[PDB]
Amino acid sequence: IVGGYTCGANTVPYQVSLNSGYHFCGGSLINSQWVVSAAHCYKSGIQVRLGEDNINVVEGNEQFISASKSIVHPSYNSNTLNNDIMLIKLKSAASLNSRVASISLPTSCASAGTQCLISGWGNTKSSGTSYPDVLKCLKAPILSDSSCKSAYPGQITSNMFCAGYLEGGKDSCQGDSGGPVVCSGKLQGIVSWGSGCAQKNKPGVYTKVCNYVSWIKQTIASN
Ligand SMILES: [Ca+2]
Repeated sequence: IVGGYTCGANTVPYQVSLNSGYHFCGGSLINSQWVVSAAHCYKSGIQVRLGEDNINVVEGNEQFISASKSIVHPSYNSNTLNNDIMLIKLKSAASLNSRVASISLPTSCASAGTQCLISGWGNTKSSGTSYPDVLKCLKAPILSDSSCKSAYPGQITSNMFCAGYLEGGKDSCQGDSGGPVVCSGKLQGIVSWGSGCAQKNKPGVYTKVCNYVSWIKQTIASN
């Protein structure tokens, strides 16, 4: 997260870190056994880490649970990043509490102008590299489809939306991939892509979760 703030320990209780020897992506806990992340975060050997703040220190509220299976969206295209969504099932159910909690799926799509919370452990610089160890947060509005398409001609599908600031300076970044965009207590987006980070006229692009609720519910119900 570039141009954000330190969230505060366990203030984003649905935020997970995906770990394969090291943090490589974020995710969102949507019930006791399932995490939603980006399809481009797919790999084998995933451990889901819940209750994290400093991802380099065991602080006492963590739960570490290995994934039993990952399910990439059947229509995911890794070239265009269309349908950039994946489900991860935990080998055992997480113990839900005030610091480890699921986030609700949307009942309706969120509109341009809606304020959302984006979070993650990704790079905090737009040029160069600095990875925080504590969770970072950014409040950002959803942008209009027209401004999104104008920023990224030929690249924005009906399964994507832009959020952030056209002036630059505030954005998600590398390492935030797969993490949540939450608006009015609903998971509306997944950190997907962008051209660099926090660059003028290149806002963050996010997977439009409301298009996938039926797929998510049906997949969970049979897996
Ligand atoms: Ca920790």
